[PDB]
Amino acid sequence: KHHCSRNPVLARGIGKYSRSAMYARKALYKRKFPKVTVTKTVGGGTRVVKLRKMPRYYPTEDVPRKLLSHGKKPFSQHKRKLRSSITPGTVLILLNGRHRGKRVVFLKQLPTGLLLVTGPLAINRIPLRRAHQKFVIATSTKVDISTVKIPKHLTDSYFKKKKEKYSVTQQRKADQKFVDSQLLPLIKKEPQLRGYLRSAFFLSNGMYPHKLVF
Amino acid sequence: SAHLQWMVIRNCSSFIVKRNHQVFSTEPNNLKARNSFRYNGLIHKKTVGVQPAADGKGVIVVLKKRAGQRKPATSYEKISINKNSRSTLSSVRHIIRKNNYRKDLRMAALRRASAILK
Amino acid sequence: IQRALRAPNKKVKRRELKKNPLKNLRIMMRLNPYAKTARRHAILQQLENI
Amino acid sequence: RKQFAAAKLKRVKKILAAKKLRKTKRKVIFKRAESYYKEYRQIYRKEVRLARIARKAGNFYVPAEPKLAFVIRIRGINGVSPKVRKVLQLLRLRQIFNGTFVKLNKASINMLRLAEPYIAWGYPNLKSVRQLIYKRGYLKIKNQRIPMTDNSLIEKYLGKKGLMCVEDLIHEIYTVGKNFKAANNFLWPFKLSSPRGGMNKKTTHFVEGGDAGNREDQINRMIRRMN
Amino acid sequence: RLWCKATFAGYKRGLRNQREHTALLKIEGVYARDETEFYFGKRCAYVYKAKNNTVTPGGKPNRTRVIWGKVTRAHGNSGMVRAKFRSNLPAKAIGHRIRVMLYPSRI
Amino acid sequence: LRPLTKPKIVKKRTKKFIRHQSDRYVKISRNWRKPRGIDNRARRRFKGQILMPNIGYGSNKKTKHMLPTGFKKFLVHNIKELEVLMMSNKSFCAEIAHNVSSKNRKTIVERAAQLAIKVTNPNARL
RNA sequence: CGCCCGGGGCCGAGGGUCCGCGGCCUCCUCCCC
RNA sequence: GCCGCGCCGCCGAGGCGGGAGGGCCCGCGGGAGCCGCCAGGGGUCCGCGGCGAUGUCGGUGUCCCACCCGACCCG
RNA sequence: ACGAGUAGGAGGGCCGCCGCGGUGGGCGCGGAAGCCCCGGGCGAGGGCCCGGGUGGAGCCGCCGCGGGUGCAGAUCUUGG
Ligand SMILES: [Mg+2]
Ligand SMILES: [Mg+2]
Ligand SMILES: [Mg+2]
Ligand SMILES: [Mg+2]
Ligand SMILES: [Mg+2]
Ligand SMILES: [Mg+2]
Ligand SMILES: [Mg+2]
Repeated sequence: KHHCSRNPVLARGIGKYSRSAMYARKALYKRKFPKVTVTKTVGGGTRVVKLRKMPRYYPTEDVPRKLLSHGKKPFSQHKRKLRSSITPGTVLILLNGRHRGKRVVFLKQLPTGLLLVTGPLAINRIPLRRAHQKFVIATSTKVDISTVKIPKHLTDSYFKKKKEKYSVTQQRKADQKFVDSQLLPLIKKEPQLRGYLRSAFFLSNGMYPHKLVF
Repeated sequence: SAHLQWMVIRNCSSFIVKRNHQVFSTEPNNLKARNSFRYNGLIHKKTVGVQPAADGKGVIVVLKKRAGQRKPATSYEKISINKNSRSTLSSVRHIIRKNNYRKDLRMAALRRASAILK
Repeated sequence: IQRALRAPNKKVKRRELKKNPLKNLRIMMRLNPYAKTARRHAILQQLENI
Repeated sequence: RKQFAAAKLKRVKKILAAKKLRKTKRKVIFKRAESYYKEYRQIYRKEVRLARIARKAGNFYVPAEPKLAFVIRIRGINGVSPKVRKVLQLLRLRQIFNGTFVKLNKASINMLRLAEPYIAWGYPNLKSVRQLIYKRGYLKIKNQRIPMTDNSLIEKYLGKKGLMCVEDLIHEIYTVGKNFKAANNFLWPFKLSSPRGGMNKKTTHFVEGGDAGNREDQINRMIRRMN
Repeated sequence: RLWCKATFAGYKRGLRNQREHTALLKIEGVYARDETEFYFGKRCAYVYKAKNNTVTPGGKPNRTRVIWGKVTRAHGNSGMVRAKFRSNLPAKAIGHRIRVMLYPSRI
Repeated sequence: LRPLTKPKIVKKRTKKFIRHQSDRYVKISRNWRKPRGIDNRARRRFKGQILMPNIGYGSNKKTKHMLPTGFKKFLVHNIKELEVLMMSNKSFCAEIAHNVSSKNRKTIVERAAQLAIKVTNPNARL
């Protein structure tokens, strides 16, 4: 099989080993140094047809080709970041949406960077749904959900809007009770956390976010 | 003497239409309707003219004969092509590319023939 | 006349962005080949001094 | 068929003659850069040894007076004396906040004396020279301000003097060489920004709390805030 | 309430010149420059009411309108901040309320 | 009918350059006249006065003369002046002249619809 | 840039390679499955 | 003050030749070769949400008005 | 790379006006010129195009050509 990169990343864009150190690590001294058409048969003989025939229409004008760039990867291939305060089990605070000011429990970061967020539903009526980390305030309260098993099918396509009235399907309810049945026993170990997740967050007189510790 | 005839018809022609900062030519053998040296349809010994057919369907590829220079009655050879869109373009492409007849106006005549068929 | 002409310079060169070599690594090592070696010896020496 | 394969390898040998030619020039400027990397350190450690020698014997080791100077024009173009306005053109300082290196001699210091209220010069170190040529460094090819992106521009117009890469240009400006005149004149005047953090007083001399005049080693602080 | 109280203290100006494309906000709790760092990048909103009804995202149309902005940098040493809005703030908003949202969050 | 490309047109100034003291007098038309007075404030470009149209306000050459729809205006008077826009119809729209009758405007509109040429005044008189 | 990491603001003008690496071109071992 | 020798001091200003080993290094030994990566000749997404004909959407620069700032009448 | 400007000089104008030779198989009672417009626009500007209304018979683009060719001033002239 293809061996891994024998040059560890010392720094960004810098390899740990030189050209001569990698030559010894790889032992390079042991090394040394169409069909654009298809044929078909018919009932006057055989006809050779051409794949991708010439266009039947040409526009009056055409846009020139763009220049070649680099580093402009699509969104699916982008690097995903996550704040160090957002660890699996932290109680987040939603800022936008209908559930704004409500407190949720962070479970896992999805491949597209969005955070899998749960209420749970049995506490503050917030099901398993995505949530952006930019629109979320992470508190300093963490619950140990290392034993919580999240099913693999909870991907971004699972929470992608199906695009005439929305209705929660039986799969969403089953995946809700599968995760809630594991969070409720460990939430009860932390006293006064059942009502803390029920409560909503809001700024009162004299409370300034630049000096409030979350 | 195309370049000699160009300097006369460069800015003085009954076909030149100068307005809205644009210059268009109304000569019959112009493919882009553009008043330029290359696309001017009366200046060169080899001109390509893609006109609509006399009826509502088909195009007319007008070529300028080699010996038909100072005799306008027998100077242009018209080619009526009434086929499907893909085959009509293949005919115009072969008239220009295979004959080495104004290869610079090859795609200019294909885009004009495509607009006439609409 | 064609025998007397030069090669037609059909290559169009445009203005370059001039990325900062002090901040961009690949630009620095394009002007200074030893810059990658000095950067590597400086990081490894810092880890050795720690 | 035989002519095609023959004319094909002639194109391949043309490309092979270029890639090998690049690796040779890159290997040369690699060894020049590592030699400068070692020379820049030795020059400093030599003076430390000689200074420790004199202090050990109770004597004094007077270092050599600086040969290089970076001159920044601080005043504008309104109301300038004709003699002062002529010297500022000979230093290529035709606008406010621009810098050019000057090879210090008696014919140059007296020119810097005739324009002290309009300039703020000193003795730049190696970091100051490298940052100016890397970030603010531009080239004068045909009186055209060309940015320094590749070593081909330097080797084309300074190759006959032994300057092939940017490190050769920095080594010629910092350590004044035999080709400092052509190397410095090949660099476009550094269009510097306003001093981040503000000045002290632009109309007075640096000794009396201002900014004009000659700040011997304090010009580096001014470069960090303007570069 | 999910936004911080701020006051439109005026535009970025000198003494005889005014740059209306930049606004000076005064946050109710920020009275020092070392405290403005938390608000760098927060969404700003000038919510007001008009006569004609306008469409509301995620709701029914009403008279409420808004001009969105964002805190860009600090201003001075007394906790003032600068904000740039998609449309320059109208001069009638001087001394009125500006909602400083808690997003984009960095906590 | 959509143009070939509809870029974001940037206009450095939308207001009109009014003539100095064009409001205080009905005899002074709004058409711009460069003030040449020896003590004129606008000529000496004092702060707070009317601005002087100079080069620098010129729009981008790529988006100059482009209508808000993306096309460029071109005045036509008959069928022949319309058929020259057959090609490059993705970059120029037709505009029927004002002095042509409603009898001939119907023919120019029905012919431009066949040639996929956009008319800025398709239903003018009818 | 002396070495590394991070944050905020502003914008993407143009539109027919150079410079760094890594895997394989050599056989295996361990971790992960 | 020069010149010669000797002693001594000089992070390693240092250079040469060799010797006991220990171990840190090399644009030495890797390129007319295929594949990818990218701090590499100026931006892209092969990411996404809300709103929908009788009251809403965009424009309405040049119709009125309001406020902050600037602003004295031309020749 | 550069960009101030009176007096002044020079160039460009697909700025505008009147008339002429050409030219557009131009335009027009199915409505020309003029005039009005909280109509749509374009140009950095001179200006221009389009729409509506009014009007009732001529009018315009392009290449050249000829000027009695562009007004806020002159205690300007005439009229209101
Ligand atoms: Mg002065
Ligand atoms: Mg003074
Ligand atoms: Mg305008
Ligand atoms: Mg005066
Ligand atoms: Mg006359
Ligand atoms: Mg007169
Ligand atoms: Mg008058």
